[PDB]
Amino acid sequence: VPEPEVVATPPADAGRGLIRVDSREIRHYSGTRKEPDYLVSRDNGKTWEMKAAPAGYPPNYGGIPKESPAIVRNPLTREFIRVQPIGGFVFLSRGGLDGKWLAVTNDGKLEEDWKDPEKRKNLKKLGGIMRTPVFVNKGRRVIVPFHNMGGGTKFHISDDGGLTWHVSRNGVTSPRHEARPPHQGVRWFNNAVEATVLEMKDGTLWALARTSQDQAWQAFSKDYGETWSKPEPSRFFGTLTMNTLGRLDDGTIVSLWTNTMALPENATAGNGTWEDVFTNRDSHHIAMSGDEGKTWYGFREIILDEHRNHPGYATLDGPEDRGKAYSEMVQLDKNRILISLGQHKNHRRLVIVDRRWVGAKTRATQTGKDLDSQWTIHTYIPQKKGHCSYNRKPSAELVQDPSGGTKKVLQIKRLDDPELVNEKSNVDYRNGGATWNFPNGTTGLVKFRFRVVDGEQADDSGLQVSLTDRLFNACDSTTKDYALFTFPIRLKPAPHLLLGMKKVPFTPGAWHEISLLWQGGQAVVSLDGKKAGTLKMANKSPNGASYIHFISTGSQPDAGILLDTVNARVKLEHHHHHH
Ligand SMILES: [Cl-]
Ligand SMILES: [Cl-]
Ligand SMILES: [Cl-]
Ligand SMILES: [Cl-]
Ligand SMILES: [Cl-]
Ligand SMILES: [Cl-]
Ligand SMILES: [Cl-]
Ligand SMILES: [Cl-]
Ligand code: NI
Repeated sequence: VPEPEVVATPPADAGRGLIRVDSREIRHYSGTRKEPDYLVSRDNGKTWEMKAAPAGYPPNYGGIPKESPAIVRNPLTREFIRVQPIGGFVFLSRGGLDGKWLAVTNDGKLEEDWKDPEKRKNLKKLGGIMRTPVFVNKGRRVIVPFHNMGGGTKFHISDDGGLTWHVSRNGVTSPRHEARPPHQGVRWFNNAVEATVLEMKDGTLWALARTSQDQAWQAFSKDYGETWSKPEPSRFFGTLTMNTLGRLDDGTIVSLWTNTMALPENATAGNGTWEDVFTNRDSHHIAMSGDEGKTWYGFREIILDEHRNHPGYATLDGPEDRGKAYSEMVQLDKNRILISLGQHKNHRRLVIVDRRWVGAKTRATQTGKDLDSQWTIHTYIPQKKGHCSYNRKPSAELVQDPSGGTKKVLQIKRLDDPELVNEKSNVDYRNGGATWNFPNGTTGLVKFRFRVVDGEQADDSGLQVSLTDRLFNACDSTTKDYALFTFPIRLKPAPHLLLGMKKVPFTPGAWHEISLLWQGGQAVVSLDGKKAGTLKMANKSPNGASYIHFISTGSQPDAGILLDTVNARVKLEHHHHHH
């Protein structure tokens, strides 16, 4: 079934401003400080061009250049409410997007003459950084998540379509990060910020928020957002990146997020006041649920960042956030969803995704054919660039298959590259590696094909092979510490698999296939079609395995290994009562 298709670049960072006008027209508004404009599609999301908004559509009095205001349709009136990411006013439409707009006053009236700066002084100003207005309780209430970076998320609530407002009694919070190993310092503290909210079929609200932890945190409301439960970790991995929840016409829930694990903090990292560097925003993922979140499927990469391997990744526009974080979605038909995602004009995209692809149970790859589109292989030059970035290099390269043919295969080794080391930071990204996504499974079978490079190897040369539940950097040697299953291929004294205690030898100068068949807390490992050993689960997962990760283990420059094919098949383990 159709792979994700890039169709355009939105005129603002993703997360706000994407709105369906009618069955064929979809718009994405902008944060422009000049005359308002939007990107528009008149063929239900296929093709796009820029267009000026009419003079009755208000300028961005608040907000910022890189982000659109949020624009949300009131399901009862079919008019719209607009709020900014930060600052500005509350506008309500009369006659749709190209109709008359009115601004909400502090006393709960409507101002037609909002172009008058004096009259703008008695307009309602909702505080905090805001995300997306959401209509709940059969359209009778609208709530807007807002946060303070240190204080957490609460909700602006209106029961009269946006004329008058109050604040929730509480909201969502999440704990500070602790600099335990392998961290050498503290992650930027964000207290459950940038929430997305979904109304469940029974009326409960689910809030999912960005944190300093390894995963998003969540809380629930039984009173349409007045009060919220004690916050807890969610199942959606990711740190200092953003979540979006939505619902399709048939009731299926969609979760969009950046399913990554950042590199551990380095010795230069602070105490939570400010971040160091982002090493975790070069992907976006999708999962779906047909049973109000009791079970999930997919956890598929929508896209990898095209610039991820580039030594000039941050070189231009140093202060501006970039990558594939943030998203907003609009259903296009029964099977297809339009997603705006990412940050920075060179990185943000509009992508169409098919739910039947989300529900697929197999995937296969060959490094030489598929590196650019499907493989994460970047390492970082650990020298801070711009506000919070690192420039990159590919950590592995393609070489000729020594067997002959046209096949190109990926050489994964310990690099000799001083640019990948920072002694003061106390980090060393010279171990090359590679990681690849597949549909999530609590049970499955993954096979890969590898060969020892005919060259000098160090005493600890080899490959650590891990099944994981999010995308770990190619150069992250700590992946094995978070892995669901992990084991080393060791090259010295002679080549062998270490499967706990058991050494399983294999020949140099030849291709070998390894299989990993996992189910529950065990994986059976096979070598060239013969059972070789068993691995105990190293870490539990709320979801299952959706990545395989391969990283070199050598501590001195070496020749390493070659990686050819990978394939995966996972199974549905259906709900039943025999437990
Ligand atoms: Cl303002
Ligand atoms: Cl505004
Ligand atoms: Cl409020
Ligand atoms: Cl302790
Ligand atoms: Cl849930
Ligand atoms: Cl590339
Ligand atoms: Cl550079
Ligand atoms: Cl910034
Ligand atoms: Ni910053």
